[PDB]
Amino acid sequence: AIQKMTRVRVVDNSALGNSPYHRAPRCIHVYKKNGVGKVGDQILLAIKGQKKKALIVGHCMPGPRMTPRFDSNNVVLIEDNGNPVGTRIKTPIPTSLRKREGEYSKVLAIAQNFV
Amino acid sequence: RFLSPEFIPRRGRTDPLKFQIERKDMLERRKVLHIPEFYVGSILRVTTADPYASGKISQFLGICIQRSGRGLGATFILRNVIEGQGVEICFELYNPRVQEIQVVKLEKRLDDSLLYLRDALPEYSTFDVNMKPVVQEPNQKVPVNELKVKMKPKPWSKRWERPNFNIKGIRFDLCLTEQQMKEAQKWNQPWLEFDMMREYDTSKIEAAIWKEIEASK
Amino acid sequence: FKNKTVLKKRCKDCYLVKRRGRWYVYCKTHPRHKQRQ
Amino acid sequence: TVKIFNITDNAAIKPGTPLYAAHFRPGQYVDVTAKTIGKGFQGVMKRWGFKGQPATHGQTKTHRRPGAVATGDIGRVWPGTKMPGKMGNIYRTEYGLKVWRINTKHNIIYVNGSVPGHKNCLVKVKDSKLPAYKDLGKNLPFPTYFPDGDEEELPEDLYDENVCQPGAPSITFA
Amino acid sequence: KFDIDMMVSLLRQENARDICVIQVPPEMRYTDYFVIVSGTSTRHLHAMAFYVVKMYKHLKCKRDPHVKIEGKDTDDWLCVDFGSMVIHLMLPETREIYELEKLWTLRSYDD
Amino acid sequence: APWSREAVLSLYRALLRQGRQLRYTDRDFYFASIRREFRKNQKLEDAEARERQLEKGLVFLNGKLGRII
Amino acid sequence: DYRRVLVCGGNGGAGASCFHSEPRKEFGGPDGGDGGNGGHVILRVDQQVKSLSSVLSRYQGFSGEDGGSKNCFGRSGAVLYIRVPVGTLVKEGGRVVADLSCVGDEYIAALGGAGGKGNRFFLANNNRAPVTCTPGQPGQQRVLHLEL
RNA sequence: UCCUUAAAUAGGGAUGGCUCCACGAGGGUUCAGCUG
RNA sequence: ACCUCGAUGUUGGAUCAGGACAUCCCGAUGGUGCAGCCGCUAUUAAAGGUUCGUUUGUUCAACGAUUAAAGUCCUACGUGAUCUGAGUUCAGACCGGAGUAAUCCAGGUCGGUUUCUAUCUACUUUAAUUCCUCCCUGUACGAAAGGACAAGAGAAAUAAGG
Ligand SMILES: [Mg+2]
Ligand SMILES: [Mg+2]
Ligand SMILES: [Mg+2]
Ligand SMILES: [Mg+2]
Ligand SMILES: [Mg+2]
Ligand SMILES: [Mg+2]
Ligand SMILES: [Mg+2]
Ligand SMILES: [Mg+2]
Ligand SMILES: [Mg+2]
Ligand SMILES: [Mg+2]
Ligand SMILES: [Mg+2]
Ligand SMILES: [Mg+2]
Ligand SMILES: [Mg+2]
Ligand SMILES: [Mg+2]
Ligand SMILES: [Mg+2]
Ligand SMILES: [Mg+2]
Ligand SMILES: [Mg+2]
Ligand SMILES: [Zn+2]
Repeated sequence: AIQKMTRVRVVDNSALGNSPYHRAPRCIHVYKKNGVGKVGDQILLAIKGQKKKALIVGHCMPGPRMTPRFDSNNVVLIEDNGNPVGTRIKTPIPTSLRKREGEYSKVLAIAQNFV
Repeated sequence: RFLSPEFIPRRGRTDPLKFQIERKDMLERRKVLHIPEFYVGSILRVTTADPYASGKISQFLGICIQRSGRGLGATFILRNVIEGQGVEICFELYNPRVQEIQVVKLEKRLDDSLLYLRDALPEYSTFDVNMKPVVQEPNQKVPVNELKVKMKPKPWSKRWERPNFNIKGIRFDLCLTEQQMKEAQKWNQPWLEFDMMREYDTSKIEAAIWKEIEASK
Repeated sequence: FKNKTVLKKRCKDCYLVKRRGRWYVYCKTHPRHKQRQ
Repeated sequence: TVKIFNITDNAAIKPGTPLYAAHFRPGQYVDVTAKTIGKGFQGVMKRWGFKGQPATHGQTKTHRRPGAVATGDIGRVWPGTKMPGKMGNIYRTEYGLKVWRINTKHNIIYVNGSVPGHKNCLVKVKDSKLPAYKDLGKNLPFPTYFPDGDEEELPEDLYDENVCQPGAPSITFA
Repeated sequence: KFDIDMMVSLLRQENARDICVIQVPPEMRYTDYFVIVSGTSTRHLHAMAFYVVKMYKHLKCKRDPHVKIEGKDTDDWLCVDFGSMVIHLMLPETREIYELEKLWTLRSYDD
Repeated sequence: APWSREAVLSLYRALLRQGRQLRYTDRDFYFASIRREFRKNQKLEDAEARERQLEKGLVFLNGKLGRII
Repeated sequence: DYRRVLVCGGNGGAGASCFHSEPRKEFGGPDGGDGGNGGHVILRVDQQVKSLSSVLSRYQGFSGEDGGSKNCFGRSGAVLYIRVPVGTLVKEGGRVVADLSCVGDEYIAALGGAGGKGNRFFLANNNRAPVTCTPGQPGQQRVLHLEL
């Protein structure tokens, strides 16, 4: 569950995600009627003093059985259109993303590992 | 004789017929899927069919950090780190879509719950994905791994040092001061091991369950 | 329709009819002329 | 417990006749009514999900209390105002629960989801009244299921089509 | 049936400027075929994606659930995920900047 | 610099051979991709990157991690 | 292919001139809120719009509301966006304001007047009971020549 | 007008005039952490 | 200046809201300078709903991000025997100003006690909504751009009840 103000880890190849900054990326908005983001939900993110959309691809909060619970709240940066900003995702990405409603094919294509 | 935990019911007012029915279903599924004996701390590889794909199997290897639930809903959550990312999965034992459960390394740990591995060093959760299964002698008590893990800095998911957790597998002397340990002792509750009415005697229940299992065989 | 306190026929085909209790200016040719009292 | 069921004369059954779980069938939809779990006198926060008041920042002796109960003008409290009081222990009905399976040996009905009331409480079970399930009684035993009829001794377990029966080979989404 | 043969036939019929196919091994829990195709422009991409989707819809597999079309709002990359195959339509610059080929052939042996 | 002088050339030969029976993909694009991979990089690496490059090329040849059809 | 339209930027709201009084401070001082700025007007390009046939009449930008009591400011007028085809030349009476070509290319065609100041704006240690009520400045209004 | 925030009615900076060493249950602002 | 000066500060906020409709969204319609989508306008509709943050004591406002929408109001500017006291208001002190001074100030600032055990009335268990995706269907319409109705399925989310 990623809400507003959660510090999230950008698991992505993008320069924004991988560049140092005095402030850790924070969720600014959860694109969901209840501001609670799960895997597959989009969120605004304050990176490097910039507003950027991103996709949740894993979180510490337990989910339904058979699905992975990660040690960190992992997020992937995406453009407003939806193209992922980075070109590679290193850490494992849950396979449950595939059947969820919404566009995830680009993220799955960029993903290296699945869990 | 290892009676899998899920068969033993938690005490309550629920009717025994419900447990008989649930055990019937559990055993009748076990006839199809071989649920091996394993304990919290043993390394397991679980193969499960993915509905997201089209009849394709997924394998996850990790250390069983908790055995929870009773009856048909019983689960075990097992942990690992993949590319430096700690991942835990809670697997339902009797889910029709777990194709296989392999006990790669059958062993017991000092604690019945290894949830503190989240706060332990990542090395203690890392397990080779392709590790080969070790072999235990047919007649042999399950090994008890007396490993005491080293913890990462004090801010932890839970106050593991507190007595109510009763953790024996953590090297507290390394991370916590004697003052901190003494402070944690303020929650000791020594009477809690001596209140005889709190103890749950399951000898008769286990005997009846064993009779049921043997009859099913 | 347009609500008017005084109804005025605009073209030749605007006709007054009292329907459901009130007056209306209907018009086949120019439905823009539709008025309701 | 004795519960009254409204029926058409077509379905009258002689008093004294037993009824069995197989009176229902898998895939049917059912309504289950029972007394909910009695929680006794419960405050407004638990009974009605009121937000209560903040824990700190000065609040004195008001954390779980109802706020204003009405406006100043009416000079009374409207009937039906949400106030602390007894919660639960009232009859509630869950509608449209699917019957997933029937154990004829022990007369067990497996009803989808949750049912009101505690374990070992008597629930009144009837064919669902929802419009979507208005005329699904064609294939159900109309008056009731009569084992004495012995038209076909039912299996020990009747399953709905989609249920992953235990003992079947592990499902593969091929 | 609706298979990779039908996919490639339709794509060549509409004359995709470039086609590539990857046989995804079973142990990878995504799909069976990874089709990557380039196109002239966003209009061309949309046209061919709509065409192949209509063909899938009308051909067969009524019991098989319908299929999304992802990337409509973006102009340089669309993608359609079928039951056992996934097609990634894009432009040459998007393809060369994302190098999906190396990703999906060299799973852990690229940058 | 590489594992062996002929290893890379034999690898390229094997890739082209395996493309000979290429069926579904665009043969010309496949050849262009191989040429790019083996020309834009394999001129002036250091001695250490050669081992990694030839290893990844060999894995691609094997195709157990996904093959081009 | 050629069109003349009239725009009218929003007029700022007018400030208020009130005075506050409450049970233990009868002379609570100036209590007039500022008026809200008028709404800007903007021309924007759309690939969907083919020509200037779907044009209209005086595009009136919304006016900011007036200041209220309790120092309540007035809501600034909402921004009105006009839409035009790609590749539209916008001119004033000879002067060329913008050649709008790109999708979504947008230009401010008429600013909105600054809102008036309420009497509390003029409160100071020197001026303890201002009554001055500055009206909202008007917004730029002009005719636009549109040609593709 | 600049920095600080995604957003900054807040904060910081572009005899007299300055210089705050240290101190402060003083009054503001802030990083990080911590937390019902 | 008509009631209340023989213990009722006030503003905001919290809690809980009752109501009006002059409707912000959702519903049904007429017209259009509505081809379609879209708007604009008007009739009808009050069952339901009507966000979270930064500055500021703020109501407002600006700004950021959303939303189907972030409606206008009344209710002792609803509601302190339910809460809070940040502005303002009492005794302290500065800055600026007036004053010979004492003192004062519609100004700026730092600080500053919020009692009540309920007698009576009243009251304390009275058929969901929206959005998105998909099908229809990139079909109608349209030169194109663009893009529907109506009907149906699936997902969520919220609300209510368990
Ligand atoms: Mg910034
Ligand atoms: Mg925690
Ligand atoms: Mg609370
Ligand atoms: Mg308290
Ligand atoms: Mg602040
Ligand atoms: Mg001192
Ligand atoms: Mg008089
Ligand atoms: Mg009196
Ligand atoms: Mg009305
Ligand atoms: Mg009034
Ligand atoms: Mg105060
Ligand atoms: Mg004073
Ligand atoms: Mg003052
Ligand atoms: Mg003060
Ligand atoms: Mg103090
Ligand atoms: Mg009080
Ligand atoms: Mg009381
Ligand atoms: Zn007429």
